Amino acid sequence: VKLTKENIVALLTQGKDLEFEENFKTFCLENLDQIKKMSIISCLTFLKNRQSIMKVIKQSDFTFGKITIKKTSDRIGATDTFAALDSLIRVRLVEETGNSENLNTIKSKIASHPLIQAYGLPLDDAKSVRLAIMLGGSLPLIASVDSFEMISVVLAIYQDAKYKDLGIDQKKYDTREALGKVCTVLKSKAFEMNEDQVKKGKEYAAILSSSNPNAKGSIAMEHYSETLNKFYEMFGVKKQAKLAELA
Amino acid sequence: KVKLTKENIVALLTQGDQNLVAFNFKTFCLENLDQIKKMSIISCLTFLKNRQSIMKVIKQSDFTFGKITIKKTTDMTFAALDSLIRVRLVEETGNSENLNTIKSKIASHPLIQAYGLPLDDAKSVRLAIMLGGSLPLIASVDSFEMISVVLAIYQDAKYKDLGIDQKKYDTREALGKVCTVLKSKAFEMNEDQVKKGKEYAAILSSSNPNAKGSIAMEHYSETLNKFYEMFGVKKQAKLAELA
Amino acid sequence: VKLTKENIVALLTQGKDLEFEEDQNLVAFNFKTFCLENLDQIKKMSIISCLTFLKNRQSIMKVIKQSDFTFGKITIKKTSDRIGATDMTFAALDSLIRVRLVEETGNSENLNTIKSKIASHPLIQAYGLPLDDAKSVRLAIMLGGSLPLIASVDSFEMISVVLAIYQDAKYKDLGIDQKKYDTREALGKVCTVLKSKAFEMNEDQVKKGKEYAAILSSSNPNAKGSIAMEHYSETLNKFYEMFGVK
Repeated sequence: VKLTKENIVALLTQGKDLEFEENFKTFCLENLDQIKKMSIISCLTFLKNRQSIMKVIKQSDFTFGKITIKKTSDRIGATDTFAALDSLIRVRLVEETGNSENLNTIKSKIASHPLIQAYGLPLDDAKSVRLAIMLGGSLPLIASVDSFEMISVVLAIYQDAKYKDLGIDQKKYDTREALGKVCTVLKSKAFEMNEDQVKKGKEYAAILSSSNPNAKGSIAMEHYSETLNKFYEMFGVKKQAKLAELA
Repeated sequence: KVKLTKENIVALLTQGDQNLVAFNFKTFCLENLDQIKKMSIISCLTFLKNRQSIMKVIKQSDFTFGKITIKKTTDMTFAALDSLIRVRLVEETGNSENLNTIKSKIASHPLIQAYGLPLDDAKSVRLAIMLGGSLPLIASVDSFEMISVVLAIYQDAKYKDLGIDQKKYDTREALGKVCTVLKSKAFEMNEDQVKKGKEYAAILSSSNPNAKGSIAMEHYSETLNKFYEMFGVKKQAKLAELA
Repeated sequence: VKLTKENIVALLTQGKDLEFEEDQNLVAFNFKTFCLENLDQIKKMSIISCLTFLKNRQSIMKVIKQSDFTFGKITIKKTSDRIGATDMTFAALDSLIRVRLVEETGNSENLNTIKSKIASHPLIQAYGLPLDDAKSVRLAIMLGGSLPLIASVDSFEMISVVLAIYQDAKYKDLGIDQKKYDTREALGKVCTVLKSKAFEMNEDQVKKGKEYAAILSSSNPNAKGSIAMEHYSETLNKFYEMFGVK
């Protein structure tokens, strides 16, 4: 039986039994080469200013070239998100890291990026710069492009594992949900994490562990520290005295 | 509504029902129970299975079937119809062949799979009928107080294992409503009622809820755990002292 | 190169290197600025409007899913009908309201009009807050507000951080759920906003803070409600035990 307006009336007023009836890799391979017309510095300008660029794009229907992104973020399809354009640039920026001249340009320009400093990410090798490009991106979209699986999950795991030091508001961004949506993507394209795939992942994870996040909250608390406890004391909570070095 | 007469209301010093709905859902039942006892068991299950798809079809047009007419686009009429369909279905779990066909049909339902609810005896199939239901309205019906409050507690306990998003469904708010409804009836949680709920609660604990999200978060378990180790996330802790 | 909209066509199209300028990092947030631009626009409507706005803020949080909502000039877009740009969804407007309400407590006409009306707020009763002086009434306006946003505004630093310390110290006696409001996170946020403006807690600012803190310790938080939950609470928790809670 078809799910129709005048069939719901039948289901509720009769005695007879009724039942009823029930991308990015494709978007990449087709728009991947329009992004290549941009400059590599222009790309990092986009990443650096993604928030303030998304500001002016989502006020009218924005057409650049022949490619159009509507005034709304209407239900995402196969010719329209704003985030699909962001993940495209990151993909193209990751490709340019095997280009030794451009790897030097990204490694130099992205050190002044905000997330790269906030994460305290050490930019040295080619793999660390890719991580810089991946920061603040839509990990489920990026993970659906080939070889972009391991970098997206290791970053998802890391974002979840140190989200307090990274200023990640779990109401604005559920990290475990994001990690979950990436594992669905990896399993959706039938991706096996063999030893060769796990080794590359361990490389990406070695760089993120060696990071020294500079954030942010628990550090600013300490500054104001010796007088915050003057108010904790007033409220019946005795904060521990913080230890001396050893030494 | 309207949007512009809510600023009138706040410019007016005025603010924007729970104790009544038990009494007003009892009215709804009395007038419409006959019409719902007239549809088939298979139809009643198809409503439950398809509830939201059914909801979006009606929603933007006025919809009349027999006596009831559900207005357009909070209206708690579709919730009352949904609840009374559930209440009829639960009452049919006394007839052993009705229970059979319900058990064999509701096992194909998503939420039953999602909750991982094991379905065997009649008490378990009733809770299968309850899943996803507007718990306050059903609590107002006699003999349903224990089953609605205990499920509301299970939905608050394992709220993440059941994929419940608190932005959409506040679990403790729901349980507070269910308790307010029960108190409105002066219902007593005597020891007999507590045990009736205990058998219910025992069945709910044997459930194996996967999140129909990505079980794949465990399909990649061993390796996902590998990376968690490196960042400082792992196994359990102490106490050594107590042995 | 300056951020227009066509310079973003030019950024996405023409292959020359481009970088942006005005607001040298194309500014992000600053509720302190948003405050300073909309204060007089909010002052041009009644105190009773803003107070009732605050009392019904839970009801209005449900409204912004039905439709948009405009207060003075300030429209909050519907939840997923449009995007999360500088909206900000409620938290900016809500906190802006309280700034205005605190901003009108210097004069005694409106000071005691607030006390008369905010004394009925269930949150003020939930905390068990006295209302004997003007600073207490200021704490009343702040209860349940976005403290990090309000702290950026000049001289709300002490009342924001003291209240944030209070909420974390006695979060169980306020019935605060850490799973939906990380009390320690919010305190860390307020200190973050405070340090970014290099604000100093001198002996004058700390003496102000202990006055607010004096008002707060002599409060009697009743973290219950209603009878229904409390009445069945004894039997209820024995079910919670079966699922393994606590």
